[PDB]
Amino acid sequence: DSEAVVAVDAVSFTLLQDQLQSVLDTLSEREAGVVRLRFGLTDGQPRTLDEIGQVYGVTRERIRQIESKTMSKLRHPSRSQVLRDYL
Amino acid sequence: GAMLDVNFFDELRIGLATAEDIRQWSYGEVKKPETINYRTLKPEKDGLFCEKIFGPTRDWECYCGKYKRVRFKGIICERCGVEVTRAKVRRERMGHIELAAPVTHIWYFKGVPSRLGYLLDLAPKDLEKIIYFAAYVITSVDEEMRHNELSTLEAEMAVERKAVEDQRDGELEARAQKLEADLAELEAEGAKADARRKVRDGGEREMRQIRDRAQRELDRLEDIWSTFTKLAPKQLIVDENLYRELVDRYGEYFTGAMGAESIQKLIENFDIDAEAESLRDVIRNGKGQKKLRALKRLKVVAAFQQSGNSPMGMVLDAVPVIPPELRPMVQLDGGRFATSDLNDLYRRVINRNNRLKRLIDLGAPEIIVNNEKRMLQESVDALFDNGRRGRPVTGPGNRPLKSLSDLLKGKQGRFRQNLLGKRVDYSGRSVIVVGPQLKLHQCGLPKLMALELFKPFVMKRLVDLNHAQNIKSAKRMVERQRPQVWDVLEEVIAEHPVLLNRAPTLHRLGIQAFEPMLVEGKAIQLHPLVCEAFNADFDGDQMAVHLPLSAEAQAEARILMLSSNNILSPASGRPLAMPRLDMVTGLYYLTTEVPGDTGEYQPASGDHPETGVYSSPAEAIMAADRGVLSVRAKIKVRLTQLRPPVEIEAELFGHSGWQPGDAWMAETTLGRVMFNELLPLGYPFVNKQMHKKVQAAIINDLAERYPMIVVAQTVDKLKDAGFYWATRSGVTVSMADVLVPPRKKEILDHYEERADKVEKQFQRGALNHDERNEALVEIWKEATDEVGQALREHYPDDNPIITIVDSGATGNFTQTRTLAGMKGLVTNPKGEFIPRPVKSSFREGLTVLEYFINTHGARKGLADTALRTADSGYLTRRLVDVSQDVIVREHDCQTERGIVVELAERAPDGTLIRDPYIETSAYARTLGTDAVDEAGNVIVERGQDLGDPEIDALLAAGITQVKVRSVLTCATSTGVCATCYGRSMATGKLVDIGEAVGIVAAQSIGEPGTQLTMTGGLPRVQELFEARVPRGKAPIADVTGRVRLEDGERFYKITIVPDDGGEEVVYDKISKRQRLRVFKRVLSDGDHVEVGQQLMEGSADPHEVLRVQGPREVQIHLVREVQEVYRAQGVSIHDKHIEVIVRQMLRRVTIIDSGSTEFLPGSLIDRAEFEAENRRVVAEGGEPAAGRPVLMGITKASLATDSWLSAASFQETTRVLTDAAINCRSDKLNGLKENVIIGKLIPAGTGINRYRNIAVQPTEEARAAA
Amino acid sequence: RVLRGSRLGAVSYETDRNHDLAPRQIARYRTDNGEEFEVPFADDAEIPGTWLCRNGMEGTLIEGDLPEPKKVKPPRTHWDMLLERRSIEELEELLKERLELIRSRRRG
DNA sequence: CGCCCGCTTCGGGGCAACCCTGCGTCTAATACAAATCCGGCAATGGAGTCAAGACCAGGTTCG
DNA sequence: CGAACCTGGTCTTGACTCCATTGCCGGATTTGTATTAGACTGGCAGGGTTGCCCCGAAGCGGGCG
Ligand SMILES: [Mg+2]
Ligand SMILES: [Zn+2]
Ligand SMILES: [Zn+2]
Repeated sequence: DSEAVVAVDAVSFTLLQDQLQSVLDTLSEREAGVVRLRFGLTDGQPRTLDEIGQVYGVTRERIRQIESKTMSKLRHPSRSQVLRDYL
Repeated sequence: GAMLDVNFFDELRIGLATAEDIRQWSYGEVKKPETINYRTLKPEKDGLFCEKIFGPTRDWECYCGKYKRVRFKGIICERCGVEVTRAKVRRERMGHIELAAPVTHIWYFKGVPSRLGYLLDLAPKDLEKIIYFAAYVITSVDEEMRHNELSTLEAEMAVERKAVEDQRDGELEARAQKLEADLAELEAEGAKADARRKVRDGGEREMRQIRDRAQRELDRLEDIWSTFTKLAPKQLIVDENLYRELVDRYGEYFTGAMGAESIQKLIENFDIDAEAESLRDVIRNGKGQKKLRALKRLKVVAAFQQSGNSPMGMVLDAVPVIPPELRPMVQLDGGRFATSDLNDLYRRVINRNNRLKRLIDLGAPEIIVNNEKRMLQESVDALFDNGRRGRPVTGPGNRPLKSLSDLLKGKQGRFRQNLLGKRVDYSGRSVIVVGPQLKLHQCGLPKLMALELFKPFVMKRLVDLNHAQNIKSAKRMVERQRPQVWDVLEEVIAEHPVLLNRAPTLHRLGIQAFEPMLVEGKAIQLHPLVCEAFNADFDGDQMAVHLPLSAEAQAEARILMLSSNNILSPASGRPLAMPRLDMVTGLYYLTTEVPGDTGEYQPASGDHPETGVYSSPAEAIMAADRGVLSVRAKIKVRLTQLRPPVEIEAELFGHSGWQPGDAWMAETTLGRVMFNELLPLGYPFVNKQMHKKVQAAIINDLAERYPMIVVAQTVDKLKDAGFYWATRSGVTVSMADVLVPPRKKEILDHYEERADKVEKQFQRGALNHDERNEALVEIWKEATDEVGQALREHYPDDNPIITIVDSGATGNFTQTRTLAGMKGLVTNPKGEFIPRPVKSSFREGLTVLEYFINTHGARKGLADTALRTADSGYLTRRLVDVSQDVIVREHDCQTERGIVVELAERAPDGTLIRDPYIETSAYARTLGTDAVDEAGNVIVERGQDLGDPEIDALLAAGITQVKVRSVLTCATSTGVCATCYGRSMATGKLVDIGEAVGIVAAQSIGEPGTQLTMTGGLPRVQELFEARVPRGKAPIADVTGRVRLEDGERFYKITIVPDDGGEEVVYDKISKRQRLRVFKRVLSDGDHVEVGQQLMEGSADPHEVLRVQGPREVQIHLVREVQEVYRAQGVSIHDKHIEVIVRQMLRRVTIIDSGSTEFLPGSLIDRAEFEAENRRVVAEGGEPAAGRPVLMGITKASLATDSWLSAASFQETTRVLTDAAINCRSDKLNGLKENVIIGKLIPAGTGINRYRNIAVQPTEEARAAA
Repeated sequence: RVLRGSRLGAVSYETDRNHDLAPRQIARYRTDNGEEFEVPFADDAEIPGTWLCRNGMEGTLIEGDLPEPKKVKPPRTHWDMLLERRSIEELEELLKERLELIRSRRRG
């Protein structure tokens, strides 16, 4: 049955979710909030910069600047080797 | 009810499903014969795979693709209609098919007995004509309207009949006028009188044709009138033209239909209580076949009345559909699709139903609609059970389709597979090799396999130590085999037991746990002392390795199933970890004694002293390391570390000569001192020659008087010493060591001359063929034994071929006779003896014809081996299937009854000689009464284990008969009690309160059946447990008195004269091939015989000894007859393993008087249930039932159980399941068979409630310690 | 050597959340024989008038909104097959001839 | 003294449950209508993107 | 100690722009139904094996004469 559960990828997914939660907790509150609401990490709905700037009360461009800053922050070897080993 | 099923269960109630429940389980009506799209490979709408009906194929996605998130859950799309959920709901959602016309179930119509035919009291060959549209039936009648209008109706009948009469009178008058004109035109002209008579006879034949045509019309009208008078319901009207003539006249006075709707209407207008009370009255006031048929129908009538069922569900109006994941259409690599063979049956049902609907909406003549309904009925029948009615519906290549019922019955059903067992994860196998350095609780392991078994453990451990960042890099590190994984593997392997297993698993010691340790190479190293338990040699056998996972499984494998905890048999109590083939030879050479070897002690004291003494075994070991002392020479050591025997201890020290300091001299060899140093300190000195039976006695005494760990360490020490001295023993084989007897040839010539005289006497004609065959067989048997005797007395004692035999290591003497000496007689293919015989031996080399003669017996032995192991497996299955529900429940049932044991009857001189069969019959049993000697003191009180020394004390006091407790007389209702079972043979202590003694007994009986080399073989056991009638059925008497022995012509007529005034019982057909029973001398005429004395020789059927000598004596006969078989091979089975099985035979009683409480004659119900209601029904209805003990075999008693789920797995899974479905039989899940099936915890061992709910908490004194 | 199979269905791996879902309404549908069924539709979604029920027959909505009742035609009759091949004068000819035949068979 | 008549006993038949002595190619299109795919512009409108550019706040340098 | 500056996130606004979302329309393909006028009018798996249960002749003994 090639469409079955491999039973190592499932626990790998759970461990990856836990490491992702810890890595996003190593950032600030607002940064983790805007990344989670950008990528739908908590409910499964990818909101846009309009909705993030609505829930935080700022422009869409400020949200985009914060998102680019956080994406540059996550693109570090020290911050991201443990996530690099998951792919 | 329960649809979530969270592991709490009490009952599994089956029942007959109705149309409302069928259309209430379903999630939608499937209405198209389509499965999948041929181009896009998606399920069609309203088809057999439809995502609206059964659910979504992809996880959390609708069909049109609008919703794809988990946030939309539990809702249904507006367009496509698929409820968004998981893709595992296609495993469980069912659908239904709406039939256009009703259809009977095939199960309640085409069985024996037919339940529809019994419920309606109609013959099955008429029911088949009704439901297959071959004959009409009368679904209703109106007796009152015919009753008050029959005068006018017969008046109109008379009017029509008289109109036919007047018409035929006019026809006869017209023919009379025409014949008068023929006569007047014939006799007026010149005509031939012969032709005139022919003309007159033609007119007469015309009017006779008129009159018998009219007679036939009147017979038709009176026949339809006779049938209209005898119009009763449930009447068949064959050939349909009488029916069509009977409809248009008086259609308003009766109705008649045809088929399943007619059967449904017949069941609809049916009262059950009326025929119920009618059958009650008939069985009250009947005799003969009528009462028997009314009983067999009252069975199913009261079955439908007593439960809350209804007979409406035997006709069917909606057919359910099994979910499509159980009948998947999976594609392979390359688009070769794979259907599941039920989709064709479902497609045929859907097609014929849709065609019938179209035909009914169109409007067609009756032939087409009846043919279509017949085809619909046969399609549903082929769906439920193919091949039941006539020829099966087949597929491509004349292969019959696996129908819906074929998933259950047969060898390939769900039940037989689910009892056959599943396949497991965390397992492995390899070839096995000997492990002669391991300790007894160890086993080797190929490290490349142990790295595969323990992969999650080693992954967690090398994540915990920082060698990888997650489990993904850890898994790749395991797969590349980086060199740190070996140390991590050793760390996780240490103290974690594994299971080992060799198929076939014959008995309880076929699975034994071990502690692993890493071993190079690729073969499993096995300890060389468990080969006797595993029945494994190293010729290429393979063993499976499993792996316990949880803490409960690890504790069970570490405590219950350890190798060093299981030394003794579960069957007889003898040890299985005893030394064998090599180490027995080693200890025999090490402990034997040679007269006059080097350094032997002589006391000859002339000029010089004795020079045989040694101050210590260390000094003796030095003097043997130097080439002076041989190991087997007799010396006199001064021992200070071994306990002396009882005589020397009582002589030298009296009370307790505690040898850790004491000194004493002993005349032995050095070898027996080196042997006795292996034994423990408290064990006394032995000073014997270690034959195998001597080692058996030593290890039995060690197992009886010591803990288990001392026995395990002593067995390991004995293995090491036995191997190390087996190498130095010098047991080789050369052809200069296979010595021939010197005077063989003169012996052969003398018996050849005797055979020549016998052959010449046959050649004279003084005797037939068979007599000279018997004479030659006797002569050559004598010659074989003479040559064997001369060879036995020719050999020395230090010959290896006689040392290996006489030390009990392996082999017997007959193989040495066939090696050197003479082979002897050789059998035929049939079993006769070839009278030639072989006069050579395998040292001398045979010739061509002698080899060709030997091959017959060799091949017969091989085929016998194959057949015998198959039959032993089947018998083990039957015994386990019977006695699986006999488990120990209480500690003491506190009865007073008990069996009696013979236990060493005396001599004519008066001396109590010990009976040979004590250790199987009387040992390990608990005394039910006390033991008094000559009205003196009570030697052994009630409630003692009856080991060795109290049996020796009873024999010393001089008592023989003792009343002991056993499981035949136990008084608990659910299983046996612990005191009645006595000592468990595997431990030596009392049995526990959770043991499954039934399976232990069944395996102990069925295991040594392969060694039963033969009516005296394994069929003799099988015909005893089945309680069949034997072949050589010698009769038994019924009363005392002298016999009227009469030997008639070619068969005997044995009559018995009774002792008192009674009838003379005559036994009719006793053939002369049977023999007179010899007892006390041969049988004579007028022999005053006993009550149940066996008349001829042979074996009495146990049914007759039950009816004559009651229930106690048949248990004595059934055990002793089976135990006579196993003693022929020297196989020791304790009698409590057989007494468990015989207990299961006599549990039920027959009913001859029903009394007044819900009973029927011929029924066999439980003794514990028949008496318990009779305790209560004697008040308020005091008509007690009349019971009598019956003896039924194992195959019969296994079927009549209280759980339908266990009895479904046995035999006729169709028949077991249908009558359980009628009676609405609920299951209780109490046997350990059903709990295996549903995956619940079994009610034995660590599964009963005394052990499963132990609360564990640290002691409050030690709680404050940290 | 080994042969593999695959049902045509994707298998995901997520968390079965019970708390935060998309909210949804419930509507009742009514069949012909008094059967009622409740179907959970999504919020931002049109509620269709008719809906094929679990029972298998088509069931309308329990609140009266009057959709298009039939909007169909009968397919074809044997009378249509007769009428598309012959004229009513020929039909009346056969009818009058059959009426005279039943007349001469009944009372004539 | 003989004679009927159901009761029991065995035979034969009948039937229910499993394997292989089991395990074929077929007129041939037309006519038409409805449904559906799909290919390609043709309105977008919201969402992302660049860039300027202002907003002070507290180190940082200089007076 | 006071002023100028550098650079920190912080936030607005104007402009660009880009790609999904319907939407229409024309055509291509794909699937479903109706129609063909010499006359033609009742077939094939299949048996064989093994074992067990249910009814019919038949002695036959007891009631009957
Ligand atoms: Mg072997
Ligand atoms: Zn959908
Ligand atoms: Zn008991």
